Order: sequence, then C-alpha cells, then structure tokens
Amino acid sequence: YVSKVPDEHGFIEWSTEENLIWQELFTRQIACIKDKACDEYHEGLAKLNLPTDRIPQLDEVSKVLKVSTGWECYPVPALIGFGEFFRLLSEKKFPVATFIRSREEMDYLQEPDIFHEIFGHCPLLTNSSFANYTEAYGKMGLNATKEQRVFLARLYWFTIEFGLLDTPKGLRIYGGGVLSSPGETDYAMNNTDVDRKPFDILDVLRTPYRIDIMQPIYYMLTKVSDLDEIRKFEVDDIMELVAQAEALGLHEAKFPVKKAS
Amino acid sequence: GTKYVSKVPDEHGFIEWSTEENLIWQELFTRQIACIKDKACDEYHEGLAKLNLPTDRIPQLDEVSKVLKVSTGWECYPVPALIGFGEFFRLLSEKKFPVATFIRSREEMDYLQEPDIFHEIFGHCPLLTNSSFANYTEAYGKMGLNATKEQRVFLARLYWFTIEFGLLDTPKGLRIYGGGVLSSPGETDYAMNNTDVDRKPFDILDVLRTPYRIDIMQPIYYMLTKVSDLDEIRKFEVDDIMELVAQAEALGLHEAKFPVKKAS
Repeated sequence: YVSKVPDEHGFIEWSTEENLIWQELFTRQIACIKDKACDEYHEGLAKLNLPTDRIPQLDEVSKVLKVSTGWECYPVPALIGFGEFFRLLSEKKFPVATFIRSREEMDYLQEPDIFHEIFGHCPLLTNSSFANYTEAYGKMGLNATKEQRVFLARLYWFTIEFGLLDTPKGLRIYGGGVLSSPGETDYAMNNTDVDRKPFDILDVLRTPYRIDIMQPIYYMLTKVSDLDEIRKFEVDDIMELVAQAEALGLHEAKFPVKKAS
Repeated sequence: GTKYVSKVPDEHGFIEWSTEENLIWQELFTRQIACIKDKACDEYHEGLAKLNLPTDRIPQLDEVSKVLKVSTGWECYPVPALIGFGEFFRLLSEKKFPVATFIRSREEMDYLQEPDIFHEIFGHCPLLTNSSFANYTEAYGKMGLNATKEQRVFLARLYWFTIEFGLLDTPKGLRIYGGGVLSSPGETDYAMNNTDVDRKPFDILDVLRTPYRIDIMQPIYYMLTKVSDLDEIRKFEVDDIMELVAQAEALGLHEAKFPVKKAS
C-alpha cells in the first residue's frame, strides 16, 4: 500500500525479512542464470558486486553505473507516466521502484520491484552498448505521440524486457524481465514450442504482445553490441520505421495473444 | 471483444439466421471437422453421428433437442448471452442444456470469451448423446444446487478439467473429449501437440486442488482412459463430493504453475 521513501540522506531501511526475501530471490536466480544470462550480463554483475544477503542502497549501485556509463538509479515511489519514464531515461536515470514483493508474491508479482530492477536490469547498465541504447530509447519517446509510444514500448518489450541472444555457445538472455525470474529463464531457454526469431526491427514493431502471458515470440540478437545498430538510427529513422509498420499493419496475433484479455 | 445478444425465437421457437451467420457456421464446422478427425475421442465422433448436424447452416435447437431427448433425455434450452451459476447448475440438474442463441463475428472467428452457438452445439452437445457424459453432467448440475460460493469454485474446477478441457489416454493415443478444446483449432493443436504441457492421469482430489486461469494456454490437463470413467464421479453422493471438496479446501490448492501465478 506504500512503496518506500528515502530519508534525508537518501537511505532506505529494509527489515531483516525484506533482506531475507532479497537473499532468496538472489540465491535462486544466481543458480538459474549460470550458463544462461549472456556474458555481457555476467560482466555487469561483477562490476556491480551486489550484496547477496541484503537489499543494496541505491547510491551503492548508482556509484558503479556512474563510473561505467554515466548512469544512476532513480527512486520512484508511485508508478510514473510514459513522459516521465522517457524523461528519466534520456537523462541516463534508470527509475527504480523502492519496494520488494511479499513472500506470498515471491515467484511472481506484476509491478517491477527492487529485485527486478537491480538484479534484472542494472548489470547491463554498466555495459556501454546497452546503456547507450536505453538512453537513445528514452530520447526516442520525449516528443513521440501516444501511438508512436505504443510502438516504442513494443521495441522495449522485445529488447530490454525479453531480449535473447543467438550465440555460438548457444541461446542466452539479456532481457531484464527474463533474468530476474526462474519461471521466465526456464521457459525462455527450454520451452521447445515458443517461437524464437532473429531480430528485425520492422518485425518487432509489428508484433502484438500481452504482458501477463507466456511469450509466444522472442527476438534474438547475436550479442548485446548489436543494439548499436538501433542506437545509431536518428529519431526520424525510427518514426519512419514506425510509420512503415503502421502502413503494413500489425502481424496477425498468435493464438495466445488473441485469447488474452 | 464484442457484446453478444441471444436471438429471440418464434413463438414456435424458430430462429432466423442470416446467410452470413450460416456461412460463419459452415466455416467453423469445415475447419474444425478437419482438425479433430484423428484427435477427438471415439465417443465424441459417435455423438456427431447421432446429432447429424448440418454443415452449412446453424441448427434450430429443436433439431438438436430431438436427438438429445432420444439418446439421453436431454434438451437444448435457449438462454441469454450472460446466465448465473444459480441458473446454470439448475438447468443442468434438470437435464436442460443452456444454449445462448448467437454466433461470433467474423472478427472474433479464431477466438472469443463467450460460448457462442458453435461452441455450445459443436463443442458441447455431441457427448450429451452419450449416457456416461450426459449422466455425469446431470450429476454435476445436482452437485451445485446447494453449494456455497466456496464450494462452487471447486465445482467449476472439476468442470473445467473434465467437461471443458478433458483429455483421454486411449489405446490408440491421446484423444480429446473437452468441449472447450474440440470447438477450437488453436485449443485442439495445443492440447494435442504442445511439448511441455503437463498431461496428468485423472485424480478427483488432484483436480479439485488445481489452480487455473481461463485466458491462458493451459499448463495442465487431466486424462481419463475413456468417457465412461466419468461414471465413477457420477456415482458419488453430493455429500461424498462435498467431502472431497472439504478435503481439498483443508489441504489448500496445489502450488500454481508459473503461468497461473503470472496471469491477471
């Protein structure tokens, strides 16, 4: 009912239980991602040196993001609008909700909590290609319209949230929504009937999706630096791509999307 | 989606379907018969032979009820697009199968939340010609007549895993009897072919304890060996059923599958 507020020193107090909850998400995820999270992500983990036994203070993460890519974490207490989401991202500020799930909601909850953001999303923010892409993504949305922003959310979904890699050493994960969750990691890596497609930006912009279902489609880069290609595009090029997508219309929804409310 | 309304009948209970509505039925029928040819169970196919449904127009309920009456003593019973569990259990207990008299739009051809007339008659009616299934359904209606809200959730779960999404482990392979699978190419493909979905032998307590969500692809299905396996549940007194429900309540639900946890 209340997501925490930092004190006058920006410090947040977490109960030993909220620290035990973090520890348990951490220990179970470290196990889930050994040979599955991309190398780039593991490198980020090493730079971050996150606490395994308690929730880190935001400044303790930010100070590593700052030195690597110029990024910081940005505490948010309520849910923010799209405009503000892009504003923060274009300023290389990554919004971080200041709460952790209950034990009851440990395997899944819908609002991204502190574990989701810091474990799933922040390691790659130490990586220049990913951090630059995310900044570029936030710039893409500043002036974009309601419907253009819908297309960009979709690009976001398929890269930052649920992105995969097709590597010589096999399939890997870079999406934050996958890396922070045993359920998602196992499905993304192991489910044999899900479509896994090579990344194509027009394909992506045209793909319908629903958030509360098992994803029937994923898009695959070869390596995280591939995001440079999209990062390089001018905002005009991106809106051109959005318009093209609109002219062709969305792909037909996969049956589980059609089914979902 | 779309808000649907039952068509109002004659006074003789005749419904006028448009050529467009009848073409929509024909398309659904033709694409579905092809799907289920080697996938629906024998008992279902025999139900279709008994119903001899028109392939190119929507049947009048009377055409269906005529066969149901002959075979199991059942009848189609026209109802609004939205009815309550009170009415639903009641009509079932009376061997009255509720059918909303509408068909889906072209745009909702591949899927819709509401059971339309194709869902109801094609998907659900053939097995009501089958004494084991019809008798079971009648027994299900009866289970619900004096059920508390809490009891009805458990009953809806047995319904879900049997009548709606039931499968069989047969000597010729995996087959479908669930009316919510049969009426749909997407459900039929998934139930038959998906590699990773859990298909478990039927156990009434396991079933009563199984969390589920209606707008997701089902992570679990339960298999009888034959439709007549339903006779065992049918035979239980309502007290026996409610004992099983009390047992499930006391034990609590099985831990949900990840997709169930994830669902709205």
